[PDB]
Amino acid sequence: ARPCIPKSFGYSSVVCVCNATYCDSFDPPTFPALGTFSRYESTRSGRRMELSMGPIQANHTGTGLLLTLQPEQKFQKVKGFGGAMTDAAALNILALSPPAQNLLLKSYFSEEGIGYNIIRVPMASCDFSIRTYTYADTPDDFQLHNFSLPEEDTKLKIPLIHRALQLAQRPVSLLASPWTSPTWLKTNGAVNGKGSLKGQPGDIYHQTWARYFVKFLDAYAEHKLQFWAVTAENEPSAGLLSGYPFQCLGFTPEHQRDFIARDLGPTLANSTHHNVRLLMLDDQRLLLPHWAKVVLTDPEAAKYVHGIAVHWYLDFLAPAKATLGETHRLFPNTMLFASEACVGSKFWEQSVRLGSWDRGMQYSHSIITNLLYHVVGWTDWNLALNPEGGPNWVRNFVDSPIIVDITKDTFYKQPMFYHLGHFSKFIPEGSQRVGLVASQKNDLDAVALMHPDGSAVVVVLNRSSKDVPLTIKDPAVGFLETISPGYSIHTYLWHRQ
Ligand SMILES: *[C@@H]1O[C@H](CO)[C@@H](O[C@@H]2O[C@H](CO)[C@@H](O)[C@H](O)[C@H]2NC(C)=O)[C@H](O)[C@H]1NC(C)=O
Ligand SMILES: *[C@@H]1O[C@H](CO)[C@@H](O)[C@H](O)[C@H]1NC(C)=O
Repeated sequence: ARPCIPKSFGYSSVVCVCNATYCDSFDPPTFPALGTFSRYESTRSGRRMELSMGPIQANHTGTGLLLTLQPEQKFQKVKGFGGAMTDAAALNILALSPPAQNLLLKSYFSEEGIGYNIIRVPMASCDFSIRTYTYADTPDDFQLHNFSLPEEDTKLKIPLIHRALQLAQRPVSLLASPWTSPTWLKTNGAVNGKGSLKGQPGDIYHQTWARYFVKFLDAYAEHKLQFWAVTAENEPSAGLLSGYPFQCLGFTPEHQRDFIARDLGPTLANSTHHNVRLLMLDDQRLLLPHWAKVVLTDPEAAKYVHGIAVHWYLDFLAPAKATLGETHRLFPNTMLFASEACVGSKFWEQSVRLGSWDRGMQYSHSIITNLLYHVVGWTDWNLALNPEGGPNWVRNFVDSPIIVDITKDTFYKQPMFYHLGHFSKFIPEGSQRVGLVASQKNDLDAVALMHPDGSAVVVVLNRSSKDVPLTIKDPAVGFLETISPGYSIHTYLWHRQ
């Protein structure tokens, strides 16, 4: 419908400039006849999800890399894709004029945008907050009669989530994660640093903390929002590190195991919110498989855990086979879900790099690795930041796919936004990953999935400078002869009948 208005900030590629009256957007999707494919292309050179169509033909003219679809080789079903409604994201969005707010939310949540179907909601304050509150800061309130939602929830987050859900045709799944308990439940009496819950699982501190989850779900339910899932804690490993600067709550895998078994599992099960799923870990993938082995080999905890939430810092190395691969092999019936990703966290990398193709490539590369190792969903961090990567009460350190400039009522869509969109827009909930066999060693990243209705989607990422000639074979339809340009990402779609 409307193309990218590009702007360079001196990095490897462009952002797409949006304001109160103009944002780039797509027409309603349109699937062509058997024997025709659709292709969406983004390039470092500046193409942004540009649509073309071409033939799937009977004869194979390619002599290079062949990728063969193997629809009978079936893997995980996809839960979906989205991002986090932090205090920071909400403050940034709501500082735009209402028409620019509309266009930002449509970018993420409408069929004319990239069709997000997942929102992660912090339970009270995190580093991406302007202050350090919880829902129950009055001490010695073990029954949580003084539990309440502040302005950050009732004026910023909840109205924005309502607007996100109105724009989305797809059902949206909400995921909740806490950073800290009230400080009077904690060994260190503080929101951050090395500190766990007081006492031991089963006791009055552990039971109050479990009840705080139910209180949160009740308050959100009064505002007509229902959660798909909650995590047991955001980054439980972090609250064991002395001088950890952000809101945290420390758990050893043994303490998470017993907290779920004795307190959180039973408390949610006995509540009106018993259908809400519980994810464990919500932490870096180098804690697997050890963390899953500790929690899931205990039947009294394992019966309450629907899945494992993993984080990754895309700046760092983590071998997927030894972590995600091994966890799947040991616990093949407990879904893996990427609950948080971000980039820029290294000292020498600027927090926000407007138009960084490399950061885009890190997003798409990480989504393909995840999908190739059984992960069912991928959730970005902050939906939007300011050009300094804020607000953050501790320190700005990561990027965001949308950067808001309130002084100009403008927002910038980064390459990360398009690299995410090449998946989120074209892989609806219930899509299943299927085989895609490479005929020979190659430098592309590729993944194939089948839509619920049986149609094919293949994403091809070229992180090299060299054009790669490519053929895709669908045994049912024929040969797609294509080129993966250097520093490109392609999404291919086609009917199989
Ligand atoms: C919002 O962005 C749009 C698109 O860049 C701007 O629209 C244009 O306005 C210029 C100068 O006024 C015209 O010559 C162009 O033809 C317009 N382009 C399009 C494609 O409509 C608009 O200026 C921006 N709004 C503000 C207040 O800067
Ligand atoms: C709740 O807040 C009120 C008003 O400040 C306070 O007086 C009361 O002590 C709190 N209630 C409980 C149960 O802690």
